[PDB]
Amino acid sequence: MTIESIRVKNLLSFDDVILRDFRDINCIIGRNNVGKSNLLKVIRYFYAKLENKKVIPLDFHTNYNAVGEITFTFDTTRIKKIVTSRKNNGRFHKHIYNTLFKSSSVKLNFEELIARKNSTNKSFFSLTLTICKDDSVMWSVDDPKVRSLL
Amino acid sequence: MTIESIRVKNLLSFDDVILRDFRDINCIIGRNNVGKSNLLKVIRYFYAKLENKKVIPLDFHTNYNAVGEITFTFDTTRIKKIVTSRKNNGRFHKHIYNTLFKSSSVKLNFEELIARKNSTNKSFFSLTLTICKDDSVMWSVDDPKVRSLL
Amino acid sequence: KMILVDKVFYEKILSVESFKENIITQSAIPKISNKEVRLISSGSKIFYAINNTSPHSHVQLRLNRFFLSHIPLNSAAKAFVRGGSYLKYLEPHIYGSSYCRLDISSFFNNISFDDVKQSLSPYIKDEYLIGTEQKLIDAILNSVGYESPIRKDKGMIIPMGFRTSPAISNIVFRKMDLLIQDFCAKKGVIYSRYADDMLFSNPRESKLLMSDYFIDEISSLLSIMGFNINQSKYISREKEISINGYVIENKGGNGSIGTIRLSKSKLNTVLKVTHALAQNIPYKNICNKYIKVRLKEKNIKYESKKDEFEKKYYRDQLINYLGGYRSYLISLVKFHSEYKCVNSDFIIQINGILNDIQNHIQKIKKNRRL
Amino acid sequence: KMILVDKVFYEKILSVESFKENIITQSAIPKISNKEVRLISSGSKIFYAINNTSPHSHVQLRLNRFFLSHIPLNSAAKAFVRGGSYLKYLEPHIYGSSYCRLDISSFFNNISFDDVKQSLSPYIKDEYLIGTEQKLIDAILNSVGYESPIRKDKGMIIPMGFRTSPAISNIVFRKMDLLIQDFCAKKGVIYSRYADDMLFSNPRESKLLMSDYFIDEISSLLSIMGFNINQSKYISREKEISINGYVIENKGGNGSIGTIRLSKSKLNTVLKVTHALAQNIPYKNICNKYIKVRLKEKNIKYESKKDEFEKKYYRDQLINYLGGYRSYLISLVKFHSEYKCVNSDFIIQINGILNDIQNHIQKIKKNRRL
RNA sequence: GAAGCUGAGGCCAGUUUGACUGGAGGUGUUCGCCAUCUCCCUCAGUAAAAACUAG
DNA sequence: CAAGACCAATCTTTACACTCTGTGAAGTTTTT
DNA sequence: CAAGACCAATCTTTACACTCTGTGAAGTTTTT
RNA sequence: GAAGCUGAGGCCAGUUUGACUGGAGGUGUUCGCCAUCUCCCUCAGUAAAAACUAG
Ligand SMILES: Nc1ncnc2c1ncn2[C@@H]1O[C@H](COP(=O)(O)OP(=O)(O)OP(=O)(O)O)[C@@H](O)[C@H]1O
Ligand SMILES: Nc1ncnc2c1ncn2[C@@H]1O[C@H](COP(=O)(O)OP(=O)(O)OP(=O)(O)O)[C@@H](O)[C@H]1O
Repeated sequence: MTIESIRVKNLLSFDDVILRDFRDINCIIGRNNVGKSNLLKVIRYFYAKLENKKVIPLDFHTNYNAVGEITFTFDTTRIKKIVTSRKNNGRFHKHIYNTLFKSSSVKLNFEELIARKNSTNKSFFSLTLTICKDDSVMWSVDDPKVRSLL
Repeated sequence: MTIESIRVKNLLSFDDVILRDFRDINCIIGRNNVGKSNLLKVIRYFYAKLENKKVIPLDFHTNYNAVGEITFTFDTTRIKKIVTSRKNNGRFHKHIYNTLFKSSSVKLNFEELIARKNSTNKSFFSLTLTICKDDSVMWSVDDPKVRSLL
Repeated sequence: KMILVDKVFYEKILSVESFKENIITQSAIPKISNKEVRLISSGSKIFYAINNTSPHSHVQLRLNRFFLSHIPLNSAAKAFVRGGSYLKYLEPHIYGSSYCRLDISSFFNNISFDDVKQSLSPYIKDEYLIGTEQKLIDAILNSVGYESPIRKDKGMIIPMGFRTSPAISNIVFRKMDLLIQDFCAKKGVIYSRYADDMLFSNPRESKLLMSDYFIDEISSLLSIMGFNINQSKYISREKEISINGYVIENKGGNGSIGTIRLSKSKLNTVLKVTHALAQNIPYKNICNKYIKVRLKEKNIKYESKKDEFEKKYYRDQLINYLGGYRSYLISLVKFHSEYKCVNSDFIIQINGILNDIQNHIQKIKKNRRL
Repeated sequence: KMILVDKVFYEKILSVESFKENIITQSAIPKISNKEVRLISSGSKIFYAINNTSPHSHVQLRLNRFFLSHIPLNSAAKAFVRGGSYLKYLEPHIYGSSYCRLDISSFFNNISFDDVKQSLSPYIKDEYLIGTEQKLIDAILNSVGYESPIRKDKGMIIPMGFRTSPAISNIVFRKMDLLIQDFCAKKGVIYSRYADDMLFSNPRESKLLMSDYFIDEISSLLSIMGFNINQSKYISREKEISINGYVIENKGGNGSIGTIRLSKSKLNTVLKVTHALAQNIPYKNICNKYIKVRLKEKNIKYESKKDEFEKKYYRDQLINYLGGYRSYLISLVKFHSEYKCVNSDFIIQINGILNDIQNHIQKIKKNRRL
């Protein structure tokens, strides 16, 4: 898979909306003025801020919340298989290892690492962007290399 | 007069620049690439943020400063004469009184108020916009009506 | 478009008939007298219950139905709100690595009534309902608030169990919800609140939640309208916390996902009940020993059938308890299916316990016909 | 383009000839021995002065000239920097309504040398200057730092009066300047620093600067690299503060402009000197009583002319003092003309005192020819 | 334990039978010697950086 | 006594192999 | 014990007069 | 002064010559009764809001 879930809280027309269980083709239908393109705007702003572009923050659904959050759960099982293997010693693979999957396999011990390796691998990377009321943006991961690589 | 001074700190190409003693015609000359239009951009951004427009904050001259400040000193002597007088009881005049010159003559006592009235009147309004490193903007006056009226 | 209430709004759809006499004779709407309120003691806590026959109960109910349900709230308030649930309070924290939990001491008793008036003022038009004597907002707060007879010094009080008290508490605490949410967001902390229990979680590798500075800052904020932090219930842990039995764990680091699972202490009672059912213990003993439900002899309505009445009552109570716990775990399963954050092996254990519960309820119902 | 220093940069333009012998024989650059450093006592403070004949003094001077002058600093640092002056430190606060002043206890002694190494590391290339024994950065810090003989426990120390010590202090404190400036900006406070004296001002109507929370936050920040706040010099006032005699006042409210004026305590000495000059007091008495300058008999170079020598020396010292104070107030006048923030009536008083000073210096010079 | 403080003495005045504390007043004040108006001697020792030489 | 918040710069981040697809079996003032 | 930071909404903000210009002289669970 | 705490009793066990404290164990741990595996009775009194009736 590619994306496990997308969650929007208090941004544009969404109060608390979670989209998950994506398939290969995802047809979006609905009446006029229901937010179908608002998902597009949210994803576009999230990816523009992912590459550290300078853009205006999106508007809050209601002003009685001091935050607006966008959460992306990337599915890195296949990339983990790609990079963890000993054959792929390339420089791009080494960068992906040293940026994403390092400091995450660091905390685990030998038993848990071997359990993850042998069993059905399922690894996710959760990234949350929070827009405060004063237009500041705060990430849940403070390493910009991680965001650019994602 | 109209504007007493304009001060820019750490924004665009300015480190700490103060322009004052304005005359009726102010000819700006200088070599190519010296910041002549950067003054335009700074003033334009200050006035766009004055009306609470949503724009990208300007870039810092050097990133070793956590702040970037724009200061405007408006000359409100003539407006004070306009509005303080008892003849002009219009609604626009009443708004200007109740927004700008109220809460400023409130703090003064009778002796100081009479001294200001009788002597050569010289009243200024200083407004400072500070851009933090995380794109938040903070004013030195927290009443948006004051900024819109200015 | 915000909700606005005028004289006709109170007289037609709110009052309907509860205070028709006061509005036709222009007589002031009275205080909630002590005759309409009974004082229950539960623990060290004191509950205030209004009588149903009083018009104040009916106007409170229609106030809750039509007025307090439209005022916007803060999304950090997960309690007493349409669609809010405990699992929602405990979910945003699966993304965190360190957890902290704070409590507000006597949240409902410490709500100042003037704060309630200020909070409800923008949503109620300023008019005079009864001549020039009592204003509309004054009449509505007379309906909502109450004067504690035990403690007359503090004056008007929002009591526990006054139907409308929870929604009013959420509305009056929206201000602090906004303040604390802004502070936590600037610190990069996830914040949520259920009634008065506040939960914070840091997704970064830092010791902010375990420091005294965080407690001091939250207390300094809470002192704005006079609340205090219960120092006995303050808790701070790393990588795993347990809140009333529901354990949130997150052993990971960067970009990790935690899991929520009930522990064995939580499932001890239902496991013991199923064990007693499988051991053929009589229903009366099971109901009295574990479910703390007993048939007092003063509650028996008729003496015509008593031996059958007791058996039927205990059968029904066991059925109701089993169905309630079945629906409590079904709620857990539905929450997991919607958000995918409950432990998978704990999901298997839930499935096993639910199958056991369903089989036992089927056996009891089949025996009912024998 | 940041400044980078390599082996050739040290050997050609920095060392020139001070350490030619060490670089041609590949001998390690030695520590600054106690023989090159004399220990002065001023007050409870201790100053360390290097001898000029030592090559370390010359390499310190050329380091200051060519290397430390190019590393970017923080604009909140108004001291020891090209173009920085005390009046600049005291100016941004004319816009404030409440003032607070803090001090760092023993700023120069509490600078950790490892922090200096970390701060200078990005600007010096990592090479081996002398074979494989001493690195380039190690040699440069050997030139810059010193080991205190009185207190050997703390090891290498940046001492007071080591030519390059002020610039190094600014560079090593740039980190905290950034941190504290960011915190104050988020709080809406104007912040400035001169050496170790920190000044904060709030332009809003609030009591933030007078609260203990602000001190606690600044101390918590300062503890990151081990500094402390001098609690004796902490000051907080409203609408007017006096810092070493320079008074900043702002009686206004919204959008007001304050004024800076020296007080009478500051001008007491110059007024007394002018008064004594107008009273025909002899020059020796004026120099000894007020200017605390005296001609010690051990300082007389020749015995050929001594009665004339003493008179000429005291005449020159009085001329120099009057010219110095004349230029100090000219600096005040220039600052007022550039920024327009000094009190107008105080400007008139400055003009009067300056005319008096000029007339007295003219009279003394005319008497010199008689 | 942590914090903070000031060069060494000699007459004269105030507190002490025998040694210690200050050497314009007025006014206001956040009471800070803080602000504003008017009008003691000797002897050591005194590093560094920056601003400033009205117009 | 002790603690969250510990600058901003600084270096090829785009594929590998068996598997044609899968990732692996001699001045003033200030700090002082 | 006591304290900085005390929601977001909510209402015609465009000129006056003498002066043609100046402004003035019978379920579970949680909070509890 | 501020803070915090729990319904009323009766046998039996542990501490007491005469009344007070608990009624599965194992394992780990941030030592919290916190987490995980396996396997005492009576009598009062019990407000409110929300979630939840697997598939
Ligand atoms: N800045 C905003 N703040 C709040 N709500 C917004 C904002 N921008 C858009 N909306 C809301 O989101 C909706 C905008 O329509 P949107 O384009 O998201 O829907 P759509 O289904 O894509 O429309 P269409 O069917 O025409 O393509 C409207 O309900 C509008 O009220
Ligand atoms: N975002 C920025 N950050 C830093 N410096 C900037 C930025 N934008 C512009 N500058 C600097 O400001 C100058 C830009 O030229 P600018 O237009 O300000 O001058 P100008 O005198 O108006 O030019 P011209 O004479 O061609 O009209 C350059 O020195 C450039 O380096």
